[PDB]
Amino acid sequence: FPNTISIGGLFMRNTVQEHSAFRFAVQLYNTNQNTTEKPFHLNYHVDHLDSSNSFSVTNAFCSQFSRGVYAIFGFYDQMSMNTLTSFCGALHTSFVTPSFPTDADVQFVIQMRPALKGAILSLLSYYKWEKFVYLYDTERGFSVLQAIMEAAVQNNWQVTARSVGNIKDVQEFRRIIEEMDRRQEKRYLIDCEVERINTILEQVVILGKHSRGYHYMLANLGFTDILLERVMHGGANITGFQIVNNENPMVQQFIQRWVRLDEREFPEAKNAPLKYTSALTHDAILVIAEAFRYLRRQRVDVSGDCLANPAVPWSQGIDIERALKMVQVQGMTGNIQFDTYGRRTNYTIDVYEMKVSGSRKAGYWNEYERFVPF
Amino acid sequence: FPNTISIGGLFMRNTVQEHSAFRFAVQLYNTPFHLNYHVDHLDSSNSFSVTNAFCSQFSRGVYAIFGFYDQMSMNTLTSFCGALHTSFVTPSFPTDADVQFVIQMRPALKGAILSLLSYYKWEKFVYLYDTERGFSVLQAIMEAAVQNNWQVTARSVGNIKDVQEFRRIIEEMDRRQEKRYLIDCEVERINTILEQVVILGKHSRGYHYMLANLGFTDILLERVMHGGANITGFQIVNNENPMVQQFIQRWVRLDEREFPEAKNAPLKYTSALTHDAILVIAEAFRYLRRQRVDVSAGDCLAVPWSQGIDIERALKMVQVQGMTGNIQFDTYGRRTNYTIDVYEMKVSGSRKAGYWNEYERFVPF
Ligand SMILES: *[C@@H]1O[C@H](CO)[C@@H](O)[C@H](O)[C@H]1NC(C)=O
Ligand SMILES: *[C@@H]1O[C@H](CO)[C@@H](O)[C@H](O)[C@H]1NC(C)=O
Ligand SMILES: *[C@@H]1O[C@H](CO)[C@@H](O)[C@H](O)[C@H]1NC(C)=O
Repeated sequence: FPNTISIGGLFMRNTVQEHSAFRFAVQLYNTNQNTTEKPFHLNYHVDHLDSSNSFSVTNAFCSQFSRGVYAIFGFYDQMSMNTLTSFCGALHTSFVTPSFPTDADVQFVIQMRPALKGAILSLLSYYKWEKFVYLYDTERGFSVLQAIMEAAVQNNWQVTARSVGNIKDVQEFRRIIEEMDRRQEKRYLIDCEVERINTILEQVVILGKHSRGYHYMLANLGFTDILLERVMHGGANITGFQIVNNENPMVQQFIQRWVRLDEREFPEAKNAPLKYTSALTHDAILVIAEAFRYLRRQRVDVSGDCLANPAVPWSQGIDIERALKMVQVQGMTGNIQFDTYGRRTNYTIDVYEMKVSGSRKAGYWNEYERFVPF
Repeated sequence: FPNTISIGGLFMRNTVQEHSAFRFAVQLYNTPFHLNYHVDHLDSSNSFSVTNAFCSQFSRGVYAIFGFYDQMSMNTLTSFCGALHTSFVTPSFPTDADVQFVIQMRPALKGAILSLLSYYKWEKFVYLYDTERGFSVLQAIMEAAVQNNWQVTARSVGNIKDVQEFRRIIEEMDRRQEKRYLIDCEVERINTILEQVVILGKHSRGYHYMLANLGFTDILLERVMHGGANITGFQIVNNENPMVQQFIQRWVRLDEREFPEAKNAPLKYTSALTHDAILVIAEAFRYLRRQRVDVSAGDCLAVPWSQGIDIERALKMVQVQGMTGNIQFDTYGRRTNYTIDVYEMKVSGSRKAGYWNEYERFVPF
């Protein structure tokens, strides 16, 4: 078994804090000092990529693959996801990612980020929403959208659904709200990127009269980076979701070390709160470390060109993929386990409610117990 | 400008007749550039064989790919075309979301369905659906039910695997006094439902079935029609169109060994769209030649990229009259300015009850 295990890191725009977390988590692994916990050294090579440019993506990918990385940690968005996941699959290279989990059932992709679909439906059922607005963009896939629409027609809900991902003129957000008023809409499910939730909540405020008696369910694990203070001061109900428990001892010990870090070597550590994707980035290193300690323990002998059409041995990379998907470890995002398609399984999503009465953790959700209120 | 234009053909399960229509439409065009193609068959049950199919076609160096997707292979196939700038031309269901580099031969059906629910003043009905043609119709029904305060009882039936279970759903709907059905399912599944409607008895007279599927001519609705039920269907092929008759006349005369499904089954509308795709392709490449764009190979992961923009634009710019009527596309590759014919079959008889287009909406005769 090699002394050093090298991995790739594919980063994009606006993954600066995650890149620092990736660097800090790898460092933490390397320091120590425990023979059993650190039986090899973890190296990496990092490329930045412009997802808007396909050659930029395949280029970054081939660079890594052709250095002989044992795995690639990385990000994708809607433009690059298919290229990136399809090539990892064709080349049998394990891709570990905090990005939105793929709609398709795919191989060689370890998805650090848990599905939100189950938790949202359980909560809609809990609140008994049978009439509501659903504002959505498509940056995290079509899985929530399709489940909502099917639930709506099957359950006789009245869902007014509006796509808002292509909106650039913030005025348009205003008009849509006014249009929702004509249907006496008080309840909004917002399935959008954080940045876009922020823009919508700013318009609700600028517009006025859309806080008291309103309820906004924010379908995004990035709950902590959402700016909702002004909406909350107006009387609104807000529901959100998180997978990082600030009371968790592991989250705590990570945070204490993390906020001391220098802003030049680790940008975004001191000037912004820890994004949940930075926690998922940390936990990815735990998963990788654990997978590879396992392979080492089994005396596995870990074994081309960046080309699709020419072949690829069937059993290649299978050993690593399995080792990654069989891990059960406790991280900053709780219990971490994967199913055969690399999806988080047996995970917990914490549910938060903000009301004029105050702000609190209102329960938790898991696949077996569904929503448990507290 | 090359004399020979090469295209790929990506064929699936249950596209035999379309494959024969493809080969024949190309032959007709060839018998001034010449059309070559290479076929790959595809299994969509893996996100893997899909990537493999597209990559093989891509490495041959084709100028466009004619082919099919299903709900499973759709995102991966169309995404590859968009990323590698290779135009995909297809009779498959039009994509729910706006995509680039996908020319969709098949027009949206939702406008026509809504226009007709209004014409009939349906306010309470059953909505049976599978998701094999996307969510576009389902979403438009959801929206319209809210907008007009409809009382829609909706059941998903795509996953039903025992035909007996369809009788059970129909009975439940009887307890709700349902007489009006909107069926948004594959043709095969529609045939199964109508067979269960018949077997059940007493569900013809008094009932009205609106069949949301452009494969109207493949629906077996004779027994149901003899019982007194109302049926409404939709088509995009006019069998009285000279061009359709001329194609058919030569097509039924092909030997069954080389052209399977021409003699033992009526032309599917998807086979007509397949013929129309060759029309669109031939016209697009006449444009590019006229523009003096030169179109004269590597691996998926390695200029024919730079030309893709122009090919895609030529395709989407064409206007041609085909077996499916006027053919034009918008910036997202969706049919535009198309006509849908509406057929109703009553106890009084069967007839084209009018046509629907985006501007006039439904125009009864
Ligand atoms: C907001 O929460 C309150 C407190 O439970 C609830 O009773 C009310 O119905 C909610 N508002 C809306 C619009 O649902
Ligand atoms: C899920 O995780 C819990 C807590 O980590 C663990 O004890 C249990 O083994 C897991 N359950 C299943 C069903 O895998
Ligand atoms: C069927 O057809 C006639 C129109 O000729 C119509 O009035 C009747 O209401 C329709 N039947 C049903 C069940 O809706």
